[PDB]
Amino acid sequence: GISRDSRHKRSATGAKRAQFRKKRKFELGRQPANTKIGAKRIHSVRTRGGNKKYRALRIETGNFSWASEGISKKTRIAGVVYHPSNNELVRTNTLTKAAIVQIDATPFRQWFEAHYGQTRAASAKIESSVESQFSAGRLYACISSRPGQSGRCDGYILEGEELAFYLRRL
Amino acid sequence: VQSERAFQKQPHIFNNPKVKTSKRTKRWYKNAGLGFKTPKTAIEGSYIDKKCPFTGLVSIRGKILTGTVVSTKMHRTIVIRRAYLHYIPKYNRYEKRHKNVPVHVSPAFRVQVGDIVTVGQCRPISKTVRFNVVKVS
Amino acid sequence: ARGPKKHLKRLAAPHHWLLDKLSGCYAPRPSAGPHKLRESLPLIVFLRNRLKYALNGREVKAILMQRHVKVDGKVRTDTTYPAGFMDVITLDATNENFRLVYDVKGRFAVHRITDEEASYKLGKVKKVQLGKKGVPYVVTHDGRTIRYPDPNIKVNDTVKIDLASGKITDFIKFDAGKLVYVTGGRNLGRIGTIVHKERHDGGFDLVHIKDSLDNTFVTRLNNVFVIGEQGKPYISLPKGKGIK
Amino acid sequence: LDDTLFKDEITTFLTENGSQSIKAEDEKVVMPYVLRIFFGRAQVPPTSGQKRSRKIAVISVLPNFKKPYINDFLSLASERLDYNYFFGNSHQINSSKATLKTIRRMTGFVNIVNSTLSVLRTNFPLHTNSVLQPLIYSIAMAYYVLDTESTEEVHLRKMASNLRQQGLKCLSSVFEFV
Amino acid sequence: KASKGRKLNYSVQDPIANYEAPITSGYKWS
Amino acid sequence: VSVYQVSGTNVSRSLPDWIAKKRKRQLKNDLEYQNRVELIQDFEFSEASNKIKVSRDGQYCMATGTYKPQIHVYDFANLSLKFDRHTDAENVDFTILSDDWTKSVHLQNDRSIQFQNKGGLHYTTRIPKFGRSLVYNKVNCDLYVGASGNELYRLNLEKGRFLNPFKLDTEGVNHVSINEVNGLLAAGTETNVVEFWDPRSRSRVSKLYLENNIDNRPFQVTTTSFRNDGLTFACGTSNGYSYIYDLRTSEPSIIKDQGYGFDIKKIIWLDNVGTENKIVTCDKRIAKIWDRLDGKAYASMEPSVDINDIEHVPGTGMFFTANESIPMHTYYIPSLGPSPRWCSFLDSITEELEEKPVYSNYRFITRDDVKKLNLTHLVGSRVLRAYMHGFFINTELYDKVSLIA
Amino acid sequence: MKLNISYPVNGSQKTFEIDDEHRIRVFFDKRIGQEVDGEAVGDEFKGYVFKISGGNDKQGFPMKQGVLLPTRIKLLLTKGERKRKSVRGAIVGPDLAVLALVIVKKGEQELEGLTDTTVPKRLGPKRANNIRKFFGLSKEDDVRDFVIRREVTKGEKTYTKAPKIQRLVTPQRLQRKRHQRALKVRNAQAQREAAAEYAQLLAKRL
RNA sequence: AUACAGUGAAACUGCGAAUGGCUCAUUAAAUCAGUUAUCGUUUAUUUGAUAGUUACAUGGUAUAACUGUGGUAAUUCUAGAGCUAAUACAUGCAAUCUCGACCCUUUGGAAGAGAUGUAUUUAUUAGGAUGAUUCAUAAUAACUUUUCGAAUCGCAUGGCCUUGUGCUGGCGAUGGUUCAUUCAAAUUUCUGCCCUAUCAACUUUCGAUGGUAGGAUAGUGGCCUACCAUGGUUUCAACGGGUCGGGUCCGGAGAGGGAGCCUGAGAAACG
Ligand SMILES: [Mg+2]
Ligand SMILES: [Mg+2]
Ligand SMILES: [Mg+2]
Repeated sequence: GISRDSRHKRSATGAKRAQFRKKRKFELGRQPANTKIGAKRIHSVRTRGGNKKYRALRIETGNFSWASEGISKKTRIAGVVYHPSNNELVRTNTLTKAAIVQIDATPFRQWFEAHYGQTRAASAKIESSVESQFSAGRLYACISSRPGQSGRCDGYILEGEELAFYLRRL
Repeated sequence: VQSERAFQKQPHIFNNPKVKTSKRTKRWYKNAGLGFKTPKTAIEGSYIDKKCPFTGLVSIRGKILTGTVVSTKMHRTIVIRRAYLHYIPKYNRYEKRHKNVPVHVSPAFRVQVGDIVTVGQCRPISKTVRFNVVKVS
Repeated sequence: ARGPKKHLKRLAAPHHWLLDKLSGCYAPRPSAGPHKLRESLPLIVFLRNRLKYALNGREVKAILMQRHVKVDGKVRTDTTYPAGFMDVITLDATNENFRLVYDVKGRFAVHRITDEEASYKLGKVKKVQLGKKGVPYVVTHDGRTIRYPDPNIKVNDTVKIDLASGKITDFIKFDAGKLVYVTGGRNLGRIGTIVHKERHDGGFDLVHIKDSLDNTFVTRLNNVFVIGEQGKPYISLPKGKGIK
Repeated sequence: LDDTLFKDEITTFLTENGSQSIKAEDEKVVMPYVLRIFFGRAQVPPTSGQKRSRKIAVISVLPNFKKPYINDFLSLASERLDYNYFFGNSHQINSSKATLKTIRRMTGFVNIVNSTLSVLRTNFPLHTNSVLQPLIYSIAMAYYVLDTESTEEVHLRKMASNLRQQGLKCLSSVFEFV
Repeated sequence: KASKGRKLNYSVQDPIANYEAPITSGYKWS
Repeated sequence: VSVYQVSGTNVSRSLPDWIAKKRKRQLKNDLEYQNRVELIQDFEFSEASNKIKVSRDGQYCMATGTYKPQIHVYDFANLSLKFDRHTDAENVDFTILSDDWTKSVHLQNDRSIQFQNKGGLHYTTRIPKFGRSLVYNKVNCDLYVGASGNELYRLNLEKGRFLNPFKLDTEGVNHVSINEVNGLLAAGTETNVVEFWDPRSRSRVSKLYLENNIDNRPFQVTTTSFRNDGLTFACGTSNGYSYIYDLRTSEPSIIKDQGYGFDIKKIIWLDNVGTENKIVTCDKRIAKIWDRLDGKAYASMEPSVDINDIEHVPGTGMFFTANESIPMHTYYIPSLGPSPRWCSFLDSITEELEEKPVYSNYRFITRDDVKKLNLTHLVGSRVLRAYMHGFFINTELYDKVSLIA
Repeated sequence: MKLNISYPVNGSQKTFEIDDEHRIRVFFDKRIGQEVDGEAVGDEFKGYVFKISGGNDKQGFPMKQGVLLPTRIKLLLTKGERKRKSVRGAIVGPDLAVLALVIVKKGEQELEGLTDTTVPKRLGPKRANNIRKFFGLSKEDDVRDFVIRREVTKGEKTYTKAPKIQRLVTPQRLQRKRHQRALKVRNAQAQREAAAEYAQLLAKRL
């Protein structure tokens, strides 16, 4: 019963517009998908046209990208740590775009030690904060794919000004 | 500039923390066209504005209008007034009419109350904003 | 309506068909096809109300499925197939070849042509763009997407398509002094030479056209169709040579 | 074994430090089966994007293993190949072994190694018997077949050229990483 | 502020008026 | 003791349910598929279930869904779905005002209270700040809504009037519960304190500070519940510790450890069933039954999927649980009491039932916590019986090492 | 109650009226899918085993698996949309007019109407591999010889009717597959030629 | 017609049922008339381009019509048996092009070196067309409960030979990925004749105005949610009050009551 019609709103002048017509299909909105960490559960949606949409109702794994080395690995999500819109999404481990989450650091550590043979030196140098996060065992990453719509939760590991700003906000 | 809960950045522009060639963060900008010069403050500024017509994800297309600034209280958006003459046939005479058009203005423009601004149409940016300030005089 | 329309009331039909009022309550609705609805002449009207070969829809239907008609070198079997500007209709049995070109009055003209000119048509290259796998292509006004075009071809040019193979035999650039045919506006059906093209950035361009009589008019660029070099049209023109 | 759950099962069951990972006391008994189970998946033809994804996954899980286990997996690849006679003698090929079947098994072995190098890179465990001497013998086979075979055996020759191209590439890689 | 109900409004609300009637018995303990 | 799973997924925890639907077509030939008995038709949601409650009259049940957020109502007299009703946003908590299903109030997650009447959505009102729990006072017809902010909102159904909100010293109310005998309200704050309020007046009768000696970690009160006796009181913590309090004395009469370190999601008092001294403390993973006097474990329910809510049909031995699974589980412990009247013949098939049975008995510990407690030297000893990624220790021995550590 | 018994191996079926209440009692309290011993039913059924399969009550409402009641209920039965229709419970009880049974195992004595007689399968295989499975033909043998034929006599005229084999390998299908592959190759060659000509055109222009 | 073959009831599949018709209660920029954009979107169908990456052809994981046995007062009510098919439902398989020594022959052959789908999501790199792009397009790394890449049908029986029914095949139909085209749909820019001040404030009183992040959308967008700023219209008439549209055609709205769902390209469907 969610609608996107602009008729029920007030005009710019403040006039209360009257009901012109019953709700229609081409002005549809559907109930939001509260993605949470847990065994992958996806419900399909038949949208306008033959197109189809996947709702990520629950998910534990996602592809994350290390931009500095230009690499992508599939990792587990530990939990939501900070979410720019609301914090009660941070509390319930709700997953949505722009959320800052903690991801397991294992595959990236493995790729690093493999590619550079370190736990030559100049290239192997990485940001101090990222190295500390590796020592911790979890990395801070930002979700860059809309879980509600596409059905996947891919994102990128934070770095640079991103990382400084969000660590401050934490 | 990072005055908000979320970090403002030009989407899909990447500054490589590993390389660190130059201090100047990479900034993307486009020329709007219609022979309208993109200001140098936008080119060399540091603001982040998704709706800025020169550094944001907006396109100028359609009608181009002019008006005189009447209010600037709203954040990054202003209220322009357009005046014209309406012909009443019964008295065979003309009366002065006005209409208030709100518009978006990028921070790369500095606008005061009363100046004359040329705006261009763009996709609906808000409930009533459908234009973008593109030249100030 | 909550969906597409499938009927067409007679009075609402395009005027240039000249449908008899006392015939009935409806008119043939052109099916989706190469040419837009208002700019198209369905084969039923062309065979019945223009050539008079068939006396009713049934006989036109029989004619079509006997496979006596070829639109752009291809046999078609739809009664409401929307033939349009520069579409070659061939009836081998009667040995007739027709090219649909507006007259001065602005209505489709029954224009008989010989075979050798019937081998090809003209198309205005509305769009030029790279397709998948980096294969350049051009979209003409009749929908035919031609791949691997000549590089010099750009928007608004004309391309001479050989009907048999569907390839570009030659082309005409859009420039002053070129012979042009009007396909829209109040000057539809007039022929002239380009003089000046007013460029209004981001708006509808205008083209100034001078006829053989030295009368001048202005028409929007969308409605201009380059047909050849002055004095040398690449097709036979209807009677009158598009004057007045 | 299930195709639908394979990707999820790998990341949950075999990931190092994973919650459901095999316990250290149980590694010895279980891992032999895991290597055999993953070995079969490595013999799928990568004809489609999903099948390509599956083949990368089986090689992508290798670093989670311990080094002794990784060496065993490479041994399983080379068990089918017969090379001991070659280094036993003065590096000479048996004409009987020179067949299309051997080359086909050979290309299968070399293909596994090139994939495994790419994932493990400098961490790749190299052992003379398990990997290197099968690898050298395979390049040794390629020269023999190419010189000895006559031109009418075009397809068998092409399988030889393919083996050589992969084999020399494999050597170029294996030095580079380790 | 008051928009979206973020400020508490203590007006009567007709649809929920007399939604349920209080029990006259009260608490079982005296 | 014998615990039977009347309904619920019977696959491995690692195997998700949706593939079982895909396996379903392949396994149609199998005899067990014919023999399996489903108690209520469609007793299942599309992806997951949030809350489950039983109407007081005893013939109807209501449940909430994840997507599309919907509201089933089951008719026990017909063992069937009565009607499903969609909503705008996912449910966080609700109550059934009427004795039947007709009359209910649902606190969604978009900060809106929706009043569902029998016909359909009656009225939707919004509280000033996000809600976390919802209780109804039958005596005053005043509905009390916990909130993220300090103030605890009050809505009066009789007058149709928001009244003066109560003001709590601390911010964040996780659960609220009303004692039937006395009207005492208990508010579970985020900080380790439970604040009691008088409804007839508007005051703070007292605040109880929860003290756990075992773990110095901070903990949040997540649930509360008053026994029908009108004197005893239960608390849950975010550390998985369930307290039983006699209200008069400040000391906790018993402290029981669930041992998995997971927040307690609900407490149910099994007084009605007979042998009144039993209680259920439901976790994310386990619902344990134990006796209020001795603290000894009576029975445990160990579903294969996370528990979101648990409900006990009054006067019977049945239990429903809303899970993260497609089906909602139904359990039946015959020892507690007779099967419900509508499940009159459930006893007949007891042998055909699954009869599910250490994990409840002991305390679970992670690998990291073993290091914190310096118990690494015992790894491999008969004291540490390793399961999954952690080690089990006797609850008594855990208390010993923790204080020393 | 009437017992509608079916023997699937022969394909036979017959109904036995029962007036005594005691075999009816041994039927009572069972559920669909359970098994019962014939001897309790009657010495004629001695040694037989009956699997209950369904039935109808005195008001004509059928029985459904999975519902643990002896009384009717209005259930949301499917065949997307599902009607709510009445159904009898799955527990056998005195209120049943007719009970359906399937003979799992044969006893000592032969029933007159079920074991002794047969009803032939109405239709035979039509897909080629099904014919092969029915006759166990080897790959070299052709099913075309072993097709089931049924004789039809109308007056003095007589002819044999046989089904059309589906999924049979014939020269036509080989021709079609060859044509598809050749078409694909031809298309690829055409595209290659076009690309080469385009490259040559650009080379001339440069 | 010794697999069927002419014709064909019944049933399963596919396509369509959102067109057409009929009544005017409502509402004074609400629809509407002209005018503008979609660089901001979806689109059955038509038209035109477009996919070299067990097989002499898989399964019932299958049932209808049909054969037979019954219940009930009983319906387009029904259960138990027994069959059988696909364009239904599931599953699924020895080539080309560059650089080209030998400069051998100078069109040319050629050692060797290489290179090789599409779709979803994200990250990252390059960038002919428009005034203008993070456009078209290409590349790298991974991801997918993830696709698609003929197990189809009619008519005809040609050309080769290596006589095996060996190889090579003509005209069509039905399908299918992406783009364009067409039929449409949805929002949207500017302009637009009643009386009115004895209607001067209205909005912000469950978003009013704007920023930013998210959710939903086919998408833009307070359309909806969180946080933040306090704004927006009006004496040039806002706000309020009274009094089907345009030109038979074109538009607008509507068919037990209200609440909720369902398919489909298109419906809050006259189902
Ligand atoms: Mg349809
Ligand atoms: Mg097509
Ligand atoms: Mg937005």
